[PDB]
Amino acid sequence: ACDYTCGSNCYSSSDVSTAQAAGYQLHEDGETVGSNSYPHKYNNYEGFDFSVSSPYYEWPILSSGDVYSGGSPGADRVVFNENNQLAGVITHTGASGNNFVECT
Ligand SMILES: Nc1nc2c(ncn2[C@@H]2O[C@H](CO)[C@@H](O)[C@@H]2OP(=O)(O)O)c(=O)[nH]1
Ligand code: NA
Ligand code: NA
Repeated sequence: ACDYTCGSNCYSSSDVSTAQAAGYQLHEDGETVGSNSYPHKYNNYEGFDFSVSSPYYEWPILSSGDVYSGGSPGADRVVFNENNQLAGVITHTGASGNNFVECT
């Protein structure tokens, strides 16, 4: 039962909660991991209608169930704000160029 579906990936919100929590922790600390330095600001160039207030930050969500720990970010991301609220779940899967679509 998919709370969020990114392409073929099935995410529950515990799955989300867990990804989120780690990214949020590193955001707060002023540190990043990976060659892409996650977490980092998500601009919302795509213009998604998130309810949550900005600034937004993106952190990879792993199809593997595993919390991102520095390798490939994959195509999926968790977006959260400074108050640590979940903004949405987006993915490169299904989007053209280097844009993102929302996970459903
Ligand atoms: N598609 C997309 N990429 C973003 C967004 N915010 C930040 N980024 C991207 O994240 C990377 C690290 O900041 C950059 O390649 C890229 O931004 P740029 O196009 O602005 O350079 C956004 O809202 N959408
Ligand atoms: Na730093
Ligand atoms: Na392409």
